[PDB]
Amino acid sequence: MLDINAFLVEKGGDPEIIKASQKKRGDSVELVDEIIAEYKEWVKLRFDLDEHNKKLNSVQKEIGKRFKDAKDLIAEKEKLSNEKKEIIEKEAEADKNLRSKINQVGNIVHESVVDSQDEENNELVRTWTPENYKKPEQIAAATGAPAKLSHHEVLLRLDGYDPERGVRIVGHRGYFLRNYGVFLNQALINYGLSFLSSKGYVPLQAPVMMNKEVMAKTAQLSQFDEELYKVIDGEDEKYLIATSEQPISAYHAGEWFESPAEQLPVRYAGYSSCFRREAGSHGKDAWGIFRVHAFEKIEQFVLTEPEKSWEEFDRMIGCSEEFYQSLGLPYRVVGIVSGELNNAAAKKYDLEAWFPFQQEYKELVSCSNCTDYQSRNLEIRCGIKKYVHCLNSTLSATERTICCILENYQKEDGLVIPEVLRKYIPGEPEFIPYIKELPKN
Amino acid sequence: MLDINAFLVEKGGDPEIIKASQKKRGDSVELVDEIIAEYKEWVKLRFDLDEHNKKLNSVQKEIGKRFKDAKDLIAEKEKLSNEKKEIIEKEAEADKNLRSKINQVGNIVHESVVDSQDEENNELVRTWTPENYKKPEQIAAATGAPAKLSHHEVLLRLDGYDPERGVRIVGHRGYFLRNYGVFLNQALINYGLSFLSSKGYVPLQAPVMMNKEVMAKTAQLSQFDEELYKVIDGEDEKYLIATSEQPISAYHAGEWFESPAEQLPVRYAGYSSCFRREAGSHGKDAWGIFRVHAFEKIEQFVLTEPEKSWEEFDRMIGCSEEFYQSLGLPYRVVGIVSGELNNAAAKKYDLEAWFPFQQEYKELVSCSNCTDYQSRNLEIRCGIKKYVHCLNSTLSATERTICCILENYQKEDGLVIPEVLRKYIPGEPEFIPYIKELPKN
Ligand SMILES: Nc1ncnc2c1ncn2[C@@H]1O[C@H](COS(=O)(=O)NC(=O)[C@@H](N)CO)[C@@H](O)[C@H]1O
Ligand SMILES: Nc1ncnc2c1ncn2[C@@H]1O[C@H](COS(=O)(=O)NC(=O)[C@@H](N)CO)[C@@H](O)[C@H]1O
Ligand SMILES: Nc1ncnc2c1ncn2[C@@H]1O[C@H](COS(=O)(=O)NC(=O)[C@@H](N)CO)[C@@H](O)[C@H]1O
Ligand SMILES: Nc1ncnc2c1ncn2[C@@H]1O[C@H](COS(=O)(=O)NC(=O)[C@@H](N)CO)[C@@H](O)[C@H]1O
Ligand SMILES: [Mg+2]
Ligand SMILES: [Mg+2]
Ligand SMILES: [Mg+2]
Ligand SMILES: [Mg+2]
Repeated sequence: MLDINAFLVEKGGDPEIIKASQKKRGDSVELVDEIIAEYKEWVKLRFDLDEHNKKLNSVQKEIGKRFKDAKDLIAEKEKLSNEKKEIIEKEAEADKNLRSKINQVGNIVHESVVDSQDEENNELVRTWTPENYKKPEQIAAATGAPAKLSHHEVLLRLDGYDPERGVRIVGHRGYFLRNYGVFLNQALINYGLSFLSSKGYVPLQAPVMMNKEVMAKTAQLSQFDEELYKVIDGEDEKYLIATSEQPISAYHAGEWFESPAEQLPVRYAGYSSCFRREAGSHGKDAWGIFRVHAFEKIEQFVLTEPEKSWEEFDRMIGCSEEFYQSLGLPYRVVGIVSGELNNAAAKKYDLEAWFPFQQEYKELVSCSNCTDYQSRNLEIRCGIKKYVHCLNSTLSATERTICCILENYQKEDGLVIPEVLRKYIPGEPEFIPYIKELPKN
Repeated sequence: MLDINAFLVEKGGDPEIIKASQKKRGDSVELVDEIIAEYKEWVKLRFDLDEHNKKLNSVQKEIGKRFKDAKDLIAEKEKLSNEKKEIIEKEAEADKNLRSKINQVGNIVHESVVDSQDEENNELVRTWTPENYKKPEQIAAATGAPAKLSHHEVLLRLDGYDPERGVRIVGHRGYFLRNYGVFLNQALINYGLSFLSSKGYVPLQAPVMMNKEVMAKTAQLSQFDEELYKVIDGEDEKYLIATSEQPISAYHAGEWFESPAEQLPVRYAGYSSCFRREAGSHGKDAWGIFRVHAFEKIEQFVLTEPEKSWEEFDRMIGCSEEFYQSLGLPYRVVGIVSGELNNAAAKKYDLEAWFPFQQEYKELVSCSNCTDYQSRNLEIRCGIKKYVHCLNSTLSATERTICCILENYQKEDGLVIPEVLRKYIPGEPEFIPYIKELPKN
């Protein structure tokens, strides 16, 4: 969340900036005034508590002297004490409601972000096409072949996954990966780790379960509602993670980078499976492994000094671009409109790759600067309270990245294996043949 | 479960064999007599239902004729019908209780299994040591160095995992893998897949969630009690899998290998994460990644003709032995006593590898022939009811396999990388240095 003092003009903050941000977000502007009011009530209670302590100390110090009368001093002590009890209770309630309200306020939207609720207004930041690919159309970028099949059709013809047995065993969107489906997924995981490791990222495999209290410090309420699976463990509960961002953001909770010039930035190549209920996503992207309930993801997670996060943000999206360029996948980078930012993000870029069968750009990567919104909550201090900035960016959500590869590397008789992945696959195949026909053809 | 007819002498079965097996298992022998009694009650009801149908048909066929009187035929129809209703209800209840009882009976213990409740009596099947390793002692097998550190100490000195941040974020046994911890885990996963794929196994990545009704057909009750995590999905529930054995065993549920000579055996190299509450395991193996709540495992899963399963069982444990030999890890293979077999297993071998710091053999692999116990429940038919046999065997539970490597590949200044894994790790290191000191030293 934002610092309390950010709401307080008298403390150096600017509530106006916060209201403007709320407006850009399409979120409550009223929250800001309410937060300010409750803060003043809290301060009043704190002063009153202070005064009662002063009176109490004065009174019991008098009782000591008249200990030589003194049922009146006692009568007042009991009075002041009873009042103090009440004040103590109100203060704690006020602090609670104040923090609850502040928790609802999204991070300050960066001035460079387009103010809109309509993704049609996403900023077109950059476009990239591979060599020998004239323009985005219904043509597999890597092979030049007609993009005749969708990703799920390609994967079926390759005998690379099993949605039918998947659905019977797990329910909707359930799947097994098979044969080269497994090998390609592993290839992306290992290439991704190797790729980031070469750039100084530390490989970090995160647990996929988190304690509720920790999850609550890094995920917003809406995620608990329609995103996260709850785990029952005897009499206890945990959550399954939606992204390694969650546990890795808490990795340095309560720690202090007290010599940041030498200690930061810290860069993690996160790897985990990810689990999402997709509770608001019915029917959309029904077949294939494009949108599923469980998937693997190589994540960039970085902590930097507050003064260096914006440069790091550029470095991180640049890292993902280089990764997709290395796979020969056409893409565009877009600046997400204010109305589509989650609470933690001050700025977000998505990399959307070209799917030639769909003939559409589809999101493969989100890259966010969350400044100190999460680190304040997790108490991750920086230097000299000053907190580190946290940024996160997809490197590769592997099953969805496979979908993009499938459409762009297809040809008449099968699938060309992207050159950079070959060394990660037994036999280092350059090409794998279609094994099955589609029922429809 | 076993076939109903197995309990019925008149149907060609031998209840005596089943009672002897129950006794070997240390399980209820009474169950068998009860199952036989309830079957007879069920048969009685079936005959009575049959007779009522005959009478009813006779009666309503008379009512048709007197339709030319006839309130007596009607009075009897209503009588017979009311009786039939009751019989129908009793029959269904009997069938239910009969199957419930049969479900409690473990598979027939193979005659070659030692009859005992005490693992001290496990059969010592085979022992193996690598080259230049005289005998199992407190010496790292691969390097000849003193086995000075436990697996968790080695992993800590390598900065290869983080149990402290793991515990804070997930709770007891929680961990992150870091740096070469991640690379070694991936190395084992990919080597294992490549290894089995070269032997004709089909790589199959299983989903880690299963519908309750399907899980119930392959897991025994005790697993639901202290092993499986339940998942909350809105108003629905699923289970997390304890092993890819579970979903892969259900992969061919309701299918029919009608030309088994050509269609079987079918061999899967299963890969998944695995989740276990270890609810009955408090404090034991407290530190390290030897016994954890989440781990990866490459699994052998095979379906064969009933007449070929015993030969396949030998092939499968042989495959695992070859795998550990290739890693240079000393081990023994033991025939598990009858009293330690789960319900599905007719026979089980464990491969237990030498941990030189612990100076003990520790289980890394279980290999089981479950004959047709699971396939009967999942309706996986074979030829010409005749069901396939199912077998399963660990190839590598990767985190625990890492523990064995750590103790056996340690030397004074760090860890030698097993030769076969080198190609799976960026830089193909032959050795990685200790990075941190232990607090205690
Ligand atoms: N037809 C293909 N077969 C295999 N890999 C391909 C194919 N097309 C593109 N790629 C992969 O995608 C990457 C980007 O390809 S590219 O944009 O066309 N450029 C190049 O190929 C060269 N600039 C470098 O190889 C390549 O390095 C290659 O690994
Ligand atoms: N339900 C899903 N199925 C398959 N892939 C998904 C699913 N949801 C998200 N992804 C993939 O994972 C990527 C990152 O997810 S995200 O929600 O957008 N952002 C994050 O999780 C951040 N931690 C950055 O990775 C998406 O861009 C998409 O490529
Ligand atoms: N000191 C070591 N360094 C790296 N790898 C080792 C070491 N010791 C054993 N291994 C691995 O474990 C395997 C089995 O080793 S062995 O039993 O001693 N036998 C041999 O090394 C030879 N028979 C084949 O290399 C070897 O193939 C090797 O890959
Ligand atoms: N809690 C755990 N933590 C780490 N590894 C475990 C844990 N439980 C089991 N394993 C590893 O997984 C292996 C197989 O597990 S098993 O329960 O014995 N058997 C199975 O699951 C069978 N499907 C065969 O693999 C064990 O031999 C052990 O090496
Ligand atoms: Mg928002
Ligand atoms: Mg996104
Ligand atoms: Mg038993
Ligand atoms: Mg076992």
